[PDB]
Amino acid sequence: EQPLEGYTLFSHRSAPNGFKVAIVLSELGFHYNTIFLDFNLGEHRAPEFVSVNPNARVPALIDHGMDNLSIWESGAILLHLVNKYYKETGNPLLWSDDLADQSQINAWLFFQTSGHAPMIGQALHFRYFHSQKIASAVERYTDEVRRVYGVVEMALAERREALVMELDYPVWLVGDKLTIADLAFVPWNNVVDRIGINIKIEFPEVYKWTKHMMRRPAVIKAL
Amino acid sequence: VEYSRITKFFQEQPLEGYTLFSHRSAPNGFKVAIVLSELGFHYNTIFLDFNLGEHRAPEFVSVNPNARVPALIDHGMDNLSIWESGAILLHLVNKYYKETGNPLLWSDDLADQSQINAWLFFQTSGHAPMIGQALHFRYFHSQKIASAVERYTDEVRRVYGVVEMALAERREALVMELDSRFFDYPVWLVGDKLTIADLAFVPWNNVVDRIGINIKIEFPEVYKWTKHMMRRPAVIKALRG
Ligand SMILES: N[C@@H](CCC(=O)N[C@@H](CS)C(=O)NCC(=O)O)C(=O)O
Repeated sequence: EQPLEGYTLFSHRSAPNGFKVAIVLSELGFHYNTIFLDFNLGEHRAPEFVSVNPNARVPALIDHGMDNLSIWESGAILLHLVNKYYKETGNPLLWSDDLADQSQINAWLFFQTSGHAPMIGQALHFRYFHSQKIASAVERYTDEVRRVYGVVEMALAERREALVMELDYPVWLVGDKLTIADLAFVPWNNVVDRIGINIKIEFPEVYKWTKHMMRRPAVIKAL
Repeated sequence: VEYSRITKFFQEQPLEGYTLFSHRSAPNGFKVAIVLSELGFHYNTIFLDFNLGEHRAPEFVSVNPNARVPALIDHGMDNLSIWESGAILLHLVNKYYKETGNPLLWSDDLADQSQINAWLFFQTSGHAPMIGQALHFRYFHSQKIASAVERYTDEVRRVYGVVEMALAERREALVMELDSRFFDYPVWLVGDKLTIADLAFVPWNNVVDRIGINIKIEFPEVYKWTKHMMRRPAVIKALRG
């Protein structure tokens, strides 16, 4: 009894990557169900779900309208959603119709899913869940996460500079418009204080940037 | 620190073509070269000397903020600059497609592009990073942490199991599709054709021995999969160049 249209999102109550898909889905006006799996009971490893996501992790998204197509990596899901919306509307919302812009959005998106999220996750593990407490390991990742934020900080700082040379405004990573590249960081920005990173104090531009995204109803509507 | 050489480059950039900033010991650097080669895109490679801090060159950091390799400059597109191996592959297959109409190593169907993307993000997010951490604690950390090594080594084997399970399922599909003597026919991750999804793993598959993983014995399907790709000329030329 699978739906004819719409979407179903598998996630976790604590998953920042799961929230990343919820935000995009709501921002694009797509209709969706949300099934939160309970890891403790190994629902993310049960056959029926590995059939959906071979990697057995959330998020995962079933595009009912597309014959129950399963897209499983959070980054792949975003690319699917913005591609789907552009194709249906002709409007590259949170995306771009220009190939050069697309390459940039993807650059920041891969940077986020591959160099920002994993590092924050390793920082969280060694600090709260490792079988042993090792500071060198915790420091390795908190340091790397700070380097990453320094990268986005420097980027936004230059977008700011450019804007100012154009005599209080929001600045974005690509094409001076909100995109999945910017939204990909939101769920994680909101949790790094758990590893001792105070964005407000340490990364001013990132603080503004993230403040602008948290004030969006579509980002609140699902958080 | 001396990057005068890198600064000179950004003063005189070719009309068109591609310049690739890589490093001889960077698997993702070669992932790009492979695809670049498979698509017939002519490119020159500059191996950044991190020891000399060339990656700190203002002209390089401008083109690529994360100051890490690989990074590709598309001189034909006003010297556009893509800085993530995953974003570089997508740019290449897309550019190739609109220029020829033949989605080589790609797909023209949205559903297939999504499946390819899944495996691509997976390799860049769950594959490469975990192998990186495994190598780090095994050989480069300031101290020895056995548990940290076991953790990432366990994860690298887990992610390989996923690819193995996936390739095994594709195998059975093709077997019970005309039948066995078809136990060594080439199998691919999506659409029964080689795509950037399969190619993304090869440079790294050759590195996992350093962390004690033996693909040929522990992951048979992954082994056949790697060998088929390894015998392609474009591949050989890339890993060799
Ligand atoms: N690269 C993946 C990461 C997926 C991921 O880390 N999922 C977590 C959510 S916190 C999960 O399922 N954790 C359960 C587990 O590790 O057992 C993506 O962005 O989709």
